[PDB]
Amino acid sequence: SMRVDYLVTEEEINLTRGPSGLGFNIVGGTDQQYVSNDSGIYVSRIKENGAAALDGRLQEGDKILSVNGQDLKNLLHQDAVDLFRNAGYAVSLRVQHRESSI
Ligand code: NA
Repeated sequence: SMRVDYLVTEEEINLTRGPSGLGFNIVGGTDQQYVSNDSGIYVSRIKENGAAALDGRLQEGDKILSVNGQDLKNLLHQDAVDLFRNAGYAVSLRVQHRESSI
């Protein structure tokens, strides 16, 4: 049973909220099909000195698959925003790091 990937492209990241939030910006959603050829919620910016920045693992361009196990597929942009806001202090993200079609 493989529990170690040759290439680590997907990752679970456990963040804790700071005073300014989780410390990243998102784009995407079912109402933002123009953003990507692979619809979902993406990290557009890691905020300088914020929670996500200090933690080190989240990257700009990450696709966030789920928050606390809740799939972000099928969500409007605003519905994703509300989810993050509703997630409490500790937040578990499952992400797919950037992968480019050539
Ligand atoms: Na940050």
